[PDB]
Amino acid sequence: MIPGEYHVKPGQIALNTGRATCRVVVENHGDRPIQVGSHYHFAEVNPALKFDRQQAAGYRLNIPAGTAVRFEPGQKREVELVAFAGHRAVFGFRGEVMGPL
Amino acid sequence: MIPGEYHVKPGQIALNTGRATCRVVVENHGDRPIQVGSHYHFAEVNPALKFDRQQAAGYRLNIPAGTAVRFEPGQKREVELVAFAGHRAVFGFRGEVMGPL
Amino acid sequence: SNISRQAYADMFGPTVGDKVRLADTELWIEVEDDLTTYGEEVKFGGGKVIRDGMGQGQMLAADCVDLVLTNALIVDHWGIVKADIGVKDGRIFAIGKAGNPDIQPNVTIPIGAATEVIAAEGKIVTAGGIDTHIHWICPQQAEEALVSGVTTMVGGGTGPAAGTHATTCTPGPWYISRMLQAADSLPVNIGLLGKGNVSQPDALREQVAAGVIGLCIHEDWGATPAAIDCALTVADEMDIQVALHSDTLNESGFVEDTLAAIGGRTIHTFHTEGAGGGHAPDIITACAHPNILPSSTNPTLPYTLNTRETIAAEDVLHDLGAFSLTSSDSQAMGRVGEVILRTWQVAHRMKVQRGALAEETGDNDNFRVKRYIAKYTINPALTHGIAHEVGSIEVGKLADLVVWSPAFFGVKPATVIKGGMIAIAPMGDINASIPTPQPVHYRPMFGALGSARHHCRLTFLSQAAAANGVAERLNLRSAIAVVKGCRTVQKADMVHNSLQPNITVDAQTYEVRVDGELITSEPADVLPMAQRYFLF
Amino acid sequence: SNISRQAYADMFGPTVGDKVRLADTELWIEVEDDLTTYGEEVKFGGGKVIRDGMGQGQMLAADCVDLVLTNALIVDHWGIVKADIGVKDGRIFAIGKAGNPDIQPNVTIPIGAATEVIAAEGKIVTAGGIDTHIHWICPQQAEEALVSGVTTMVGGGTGPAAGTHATTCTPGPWYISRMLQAADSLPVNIGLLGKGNVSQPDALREQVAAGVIGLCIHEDWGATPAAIDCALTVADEMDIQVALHSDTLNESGFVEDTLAAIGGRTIHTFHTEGAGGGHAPDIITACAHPNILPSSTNPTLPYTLNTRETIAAEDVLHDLGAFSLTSSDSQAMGRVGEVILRTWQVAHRMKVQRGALAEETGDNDNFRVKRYIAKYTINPALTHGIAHEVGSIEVGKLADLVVWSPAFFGVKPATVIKGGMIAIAPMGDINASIPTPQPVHYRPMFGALGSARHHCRLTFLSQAAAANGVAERLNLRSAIAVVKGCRTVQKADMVHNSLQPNITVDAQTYEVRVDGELITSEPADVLPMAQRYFLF
Amino acid sequence: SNISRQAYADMFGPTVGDKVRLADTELWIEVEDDLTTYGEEVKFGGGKVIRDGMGQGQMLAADCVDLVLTNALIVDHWGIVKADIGVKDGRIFAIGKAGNPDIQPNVTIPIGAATEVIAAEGKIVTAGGIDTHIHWICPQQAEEALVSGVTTMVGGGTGPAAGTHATTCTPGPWYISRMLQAADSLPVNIGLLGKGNVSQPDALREQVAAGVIGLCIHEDWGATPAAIDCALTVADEMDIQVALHSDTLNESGFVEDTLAAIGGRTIHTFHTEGAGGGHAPDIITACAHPNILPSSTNPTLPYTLNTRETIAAEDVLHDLGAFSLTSSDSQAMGRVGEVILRTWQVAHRMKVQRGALAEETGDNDNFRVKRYIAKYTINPALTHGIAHEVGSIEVGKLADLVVWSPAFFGVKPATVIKGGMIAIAPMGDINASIPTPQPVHYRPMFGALGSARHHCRLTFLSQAAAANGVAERLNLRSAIAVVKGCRTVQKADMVHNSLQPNITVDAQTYEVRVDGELITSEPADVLPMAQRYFLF
Amino acid sequence: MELTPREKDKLLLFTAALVAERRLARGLKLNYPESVALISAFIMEGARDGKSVASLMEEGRHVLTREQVMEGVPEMIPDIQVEATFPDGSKLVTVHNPII
Amino acid sequence: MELTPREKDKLLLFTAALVAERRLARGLKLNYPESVALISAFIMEGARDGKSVASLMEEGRHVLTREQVMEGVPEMIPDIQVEATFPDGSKLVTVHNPII
Repeated sequence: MIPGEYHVKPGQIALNTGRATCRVVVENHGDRPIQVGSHYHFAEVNPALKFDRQQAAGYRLNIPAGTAVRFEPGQKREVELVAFAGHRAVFGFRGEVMGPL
Repeated sequence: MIPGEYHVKPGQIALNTGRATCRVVVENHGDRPIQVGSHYHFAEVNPALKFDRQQAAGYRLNIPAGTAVRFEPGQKREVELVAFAGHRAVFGFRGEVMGPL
Repeated sequence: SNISRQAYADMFGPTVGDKVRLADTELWIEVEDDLTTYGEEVKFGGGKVIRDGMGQGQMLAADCVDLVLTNALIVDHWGIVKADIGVKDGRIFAIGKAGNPDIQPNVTIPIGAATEVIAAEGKIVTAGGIDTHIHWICPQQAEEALVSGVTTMVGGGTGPAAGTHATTCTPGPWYISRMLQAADSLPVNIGLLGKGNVSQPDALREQVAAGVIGLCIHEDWGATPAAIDCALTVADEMDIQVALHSDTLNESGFVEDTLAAIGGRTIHTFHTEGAGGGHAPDIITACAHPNILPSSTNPTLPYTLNTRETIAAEDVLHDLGAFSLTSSDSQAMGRVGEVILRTWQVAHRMKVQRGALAEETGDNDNFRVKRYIAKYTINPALTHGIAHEVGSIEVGKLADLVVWSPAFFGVKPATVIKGGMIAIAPMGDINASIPTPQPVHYRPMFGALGSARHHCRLTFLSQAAAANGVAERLNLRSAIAVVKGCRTVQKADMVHNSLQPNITVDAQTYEVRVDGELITSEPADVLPMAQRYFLF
Repeated sequence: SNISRQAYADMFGPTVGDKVRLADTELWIEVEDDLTTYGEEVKFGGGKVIRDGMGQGQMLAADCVDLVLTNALIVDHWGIVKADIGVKDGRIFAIGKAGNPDIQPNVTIPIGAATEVIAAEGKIVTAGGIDTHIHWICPQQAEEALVSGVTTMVGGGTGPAAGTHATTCTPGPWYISRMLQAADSLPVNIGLLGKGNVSQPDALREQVAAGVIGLCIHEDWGATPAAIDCALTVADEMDIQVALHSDTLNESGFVEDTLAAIGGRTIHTFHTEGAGGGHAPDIITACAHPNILPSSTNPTLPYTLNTRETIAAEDVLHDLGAFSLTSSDSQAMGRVGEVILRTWQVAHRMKVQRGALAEETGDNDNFRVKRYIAKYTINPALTHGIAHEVGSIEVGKLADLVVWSPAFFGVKPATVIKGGMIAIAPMGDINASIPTPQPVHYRPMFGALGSARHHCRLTFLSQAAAANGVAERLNLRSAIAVVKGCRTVQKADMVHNSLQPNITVDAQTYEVRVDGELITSEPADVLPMAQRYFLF
Repeated sequence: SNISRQAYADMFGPTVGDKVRLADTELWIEVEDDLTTYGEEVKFGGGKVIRDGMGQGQMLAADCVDLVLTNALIVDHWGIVKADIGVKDGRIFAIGKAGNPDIQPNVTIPIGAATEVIAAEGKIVTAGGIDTHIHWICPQQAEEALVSGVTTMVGGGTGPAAGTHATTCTPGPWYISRMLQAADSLPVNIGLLGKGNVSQPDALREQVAAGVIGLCIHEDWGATPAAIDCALTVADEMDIQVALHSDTLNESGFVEDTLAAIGGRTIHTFHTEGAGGGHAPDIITACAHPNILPSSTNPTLPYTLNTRETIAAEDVLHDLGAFSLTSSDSQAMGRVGEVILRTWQVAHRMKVQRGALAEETGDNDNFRVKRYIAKYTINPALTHGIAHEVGSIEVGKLADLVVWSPAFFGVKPATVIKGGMIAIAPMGDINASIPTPQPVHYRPMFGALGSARHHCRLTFLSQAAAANGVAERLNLRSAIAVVKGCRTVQKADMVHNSLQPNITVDAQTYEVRVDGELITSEPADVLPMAQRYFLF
Repeated sequence: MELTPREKDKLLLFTAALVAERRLARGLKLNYPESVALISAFIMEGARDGKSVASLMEEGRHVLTREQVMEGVPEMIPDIQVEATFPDGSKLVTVHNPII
Repeated sequence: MELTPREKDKLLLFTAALVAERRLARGLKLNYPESVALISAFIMEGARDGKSVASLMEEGRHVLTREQVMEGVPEMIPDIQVEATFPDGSKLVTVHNPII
């Protein structure tokens, strides 16, 4: 007996199903580490991260909401992105779009 | 080490410098003791104190501010007075002047 | 991508299919529905979802909620579901999927610059309780009740005086006006009951016109057929409720005479079980009538070793839905901070003894949980005509919410929200670098302060008092709500508690029977929500 | 039928002839009169008298009292009688026989649907005390005083500052206005005293116009003949009282010079005994003058082992009625919660040492009790011109009442009523099924809350401040009362304390003599109302 | 006559030349000037100077101060001098020589019948502290802060909610209005910060129009270049301040990108050291910029054994004046009651380790004391545009003063004055004959009560909110002050803390260097103002 | 003494712990609030003694064991935090899984 | 019990002293608040016992010595005052220079 204990049924959850995704190799060319969040507009991340910014347009990390991916200085890795939805209007970040698309 | 301790430089302080003073012999002719404060108009003290009230006009005790002089019944002593300043207007006390001088 | 269910539950709280134990009881709930879109859950914190251009939009204040409770496990009379709760203007705006419509799908609760966040992932959220059996013996009672999760208190009194010690009555215009003014200082919604014991109508009309939302007929002031009939007549014309504590001495007649005086008119019976008052000893038979809205108090809930026949029956009649409300009877045979706590103790004991209810579906206690929670939330609200303002988590209603950690459900709240602002909550060392260091104890928050309090609480008035401008005359500072629909409610309207059983009592042996079958239960030696949580 | 006197006393409290011991003192009171009609006493509870059609009538609110204190044993300057007390509109309506005129005889206090009940059978009821020697050093003093049974506090201060620590003065218009605003937050009646030490009239008039009901002349600000004369001149034209704490140093003259400056004008002398201030050491001679209204403080009451000639004399001068008031001199040589307590300790010690007073009739201490209770109730009220509002249990007066159980008389009150509502009272466990379980301690009630408080308390203003619209300008929320008759009161007006003895003091030996006879008393080693009641 | 310096110091406090140790630290101050006229010092008490016709004049209220603090040792950014302080209308009237012009010379602060007295001889008097990094997690924080000597609190929050736990933001119009109303109940000056994390200008303008005096940009809501630029644009047009807690994850760029987004515009950087937030790990380089007004929090002040490179550097950068403000970051990585206390601990540690500052003159720590006191008084005031109302002891400013006994300087205040009235102070037994008997602990005074409180506190509004009539609409009861000059302040304006050093950080080793020289300090094992003063 | 609100608040903790301490002495299995009070006060006295944060973070885990508290109690307390005045000012002590 | 505010207030002092008492037992040199609490409670119990003001004014000076408190503490306490109910009512006990 454990007060307020959970009895989670076993299995897995598929996230962001039914959405366009794409993989991208990203290399951190900076001297300081960089961490990107799940819903950040990938095409507007820290300029020190070198990758095909054009392909990542309107995409975000395909990871559980609230988590993040870290890139140590000089690190290189392939990440998977998932397309934004809703109105697909980007406002904020580095201010590169500030409108739909 | 003593929290909040003072380090008073040695020496003395001269009080009420540059002001007219006069000494007066005062005898307490009362049965009960009398205590006079530093800024009380001497000429208007307890009538039981016998002295030249005329000379003490517009004068107060030349003692550190806040202190006092006690006169036991039948006591006789010489005190030093210092002249009032500011506008030299006396209001209150026994109500003998109630105006300038 | 993909995430396992366990990792998912630890991150966003449990989802459809997962079961959660309520405190240390044997009751288990199962998430029936989850309104989220997997992978699009809003979460707050460094590098999380609720940030500019991401989970937070660009909309002006008018187009987004003021407060959002993320990933909440709702337990209400209508369902046990997982969802985000939106609060706007101090009222429940929506129950759905919060976020930014610019990048997220299915967003029904928009989050913008003006949105505050309360993280409810892993917590259970419920409506604020409603106690309709309060003796205003002391003002310290409102805090005790608020801390337990009760956000509305209906009752009567003037302080520690003989009349108030014995009955829930605020005698007359002067004291009524005085208590209405004093109410502005209390952090809970309030509605007063006047002295309904009189055989002259005008003497009652004056009280209703002064501000009371009901009339309490108590035997100490004389619960005679003449007084009962008089109070019900006025109730019928002014749309206010009548609360009865019948003649225990059988002085003017037996229970059947009382019921006859009532004449099939709507009425709320106090201590329908008998213990704390009522025609000795068959007042309990009232729960078989359509016009009777019955309640039991907490000092008898549940039948334990130190608390006999009617006491054992009460717990069962509650489990069957024959008794619709649970109240306290504060400081006059009941405990103000234990109404919610005791309701679940009974539910536990009944699960243990009687097993699953005939209405239960699935391997959970979901139905029994909905039937019991309705007893101290929605049903009290319907009985007193305030269900349009409070009573449940439904849109348009005052946001009186209570957040609970599963291990402390029903016992000690994590957050108590009044009309949109946190009013009280556990708080650690004030000088600490975080709010969690010991000693942690309940302390008043901004929702309980001066003008903010007034704006987040309601003083309920009768329609007449409202029309007469009582609020402007007394210069009441809090918001006002009017009661309505007290005469049209009946047993059948009591959510999940509309049973009208063929119940009988033996005048001699005091045994209670339902359809000839004997009703009874065994006294418990050890109960949950007890020694494991309290210091004293 | 017939009932024995013992059974009768246990049921309705003692009646004519019965004696009651006050706490653990040697003082005994005897019921002089009983206003009831035997067999028609009103009593509240299940199956009792106060019920619809029986002890409770059918009259509308306007024709019945709001609150009724049943079977009370009143102890007031005018008598020690048994009666029901009726309270209407926050004021004392009547002292007589409560009930329903439809079936009971001799009913003068009608009880109807709008009547609340406080059971006072077996209890002693008194007026609220009045302390006129308050240093407003901290606001926590009003609660301490309220708990002891003092409902009105007159004095001055601005908080913990040197000026206030030493004197009861609220210096000037700004601080006066500030203290008037702060007063709305306190559960006692309040009236301020300004700084009366000035030889320019306009400087005093401004203060009176700002709101003070008196001027305190204290030696620390300079109690010179010029200042004294100036304050008394303004007092005479504005109808406010002057409180003096004379020149101890004999700096401007001896006591005879002070008395000469006073010029036979009305004045209240603080610490007339000398200990806490006044011309060393014969200020005590003032009690022989017609225009002098003398008081003593509590730290010297009574002359005990750890507290000399004047201290011994004080207790006797009180017993003889030469000293008319007892006050505290709160946190500056006196105890705010011990004014009442110490008054009775002196009365006890004097009974023990001097026996019966020359005015005593019967085998009781009734007269000595009336003389001493007047010291902290009616006399302070007359001295400050507020006797039209408070001070005693008389019709038309503000209902500031204190209920006491005989075992705790003078020490710990059962109920403290302010303007018609209970303000503070002992209260047990808030979550208990009854209000009596431990821990029982004093807690604020509804009469002490926000707007209800304002309506049940009075802020006293000088006639000038009232005319100038000070209340509307400062936006004061509490009720207002104006003072009047401060210049026309004299020693002869002091109820049961008008003795002007030929008293002398020896400048050397400090011995006090009345008519040549030496006045003195012995220090007590053990007093009542002490270690038996207090935890610390 | 003549008096020795020691006797003089014991009587009136120290004079020119005398040194005083601050609590149990190694810091020593020396009286630089004394504004008195030897032999004419005002002193209060029996037979002292402040009495009618003597040290007290005959002038009407309009021509004399309301309160006078006699013989005070002032420690302010402009000097460490001895003088009398005059307070009139709740504002600092003069700093000079108090007394009666009729008999005393050089009187600049006239004392009359309307003058209250606070004896400050032997005490040190300072301005009230200003904390500009408050998370409104609970209302109990204002008392904790008031007791420590902080009289103004700027920050944001809505209570114990996730958003407030993490950031100093009051999200939107509704919560802003709610917090403004709740502020009337608190005994400190208050100004709110809204959520500045948005890329749509109108969403920010609404908040400023609702009442916030600033916008907090915190990384948890997304501190992106787009949001930063948007908040600074609106700040520039509405004359409000922006408080930044930069992107620690380097998600949108490094510190240089943040600085670039700022575009040389005025901004207050939170935790410029890095520990509690900011671009990991070179946010510290910001202190080299002219438009940056930097602050450090207290949990890192000073670098001790249990608290690394940046932490050691912070203490030095403070000693050099590169960091201008010290704040708390209440209950979210900082201690609300320790801002002042920790500022002096750093000063002590720096004296011990680095010796005298290059600016020091004489054998005292006067300059280091002025540089450090400015950090929590005047500089925070200039940074937020409220320096016209509070921040220092200068004429025309709100009289928010703190009185300290030298042994308890920086730790436990003798008196805390708010707008002219004592708000809180140590107070002994309420029932005692004096206010000094134990138990002595901090208790609210008259300046903290109802209407008096409102009159002695200020709610700061943005110019827009003020124009829109927000105060009249919300029915705010306290005095109002408007902010101005937040955009024109720069590093050079920070009193005694305007250093812009050529500072560098090593991305790998995290070492801080100033002009190539390595900056560092050693962790202390034992600090002053710690175990010697606190019970726990 | 000039006790501030925080010192007075810690007095509540000290007293709460006094209750727990006596109950443990009687041999009772402690409940949720008793356990927190007991371990919290332990740490406060450790700081008073001058022990370091690091030492206490370890010692705090050996005050009570799983067999000395009621069932479920160990899991209701994933950590215990308390601040006290050490010789070098106030510090935050966090004890993870104090009961094992 | 009907505890008034003053009785409840003295309970704060009693508890404060309980803390001091235990620390002294451990052999710690007491600080400012601990010293005041300890000597103050001592006097309160003296009055409860019925000792006279005079006796306590003397006994109060022998509770703690200079070697039992922290440096500077003796000078931070020029006197200690406390009131308690003696057999003959409340009295004020003042102990001058309690620590020597």
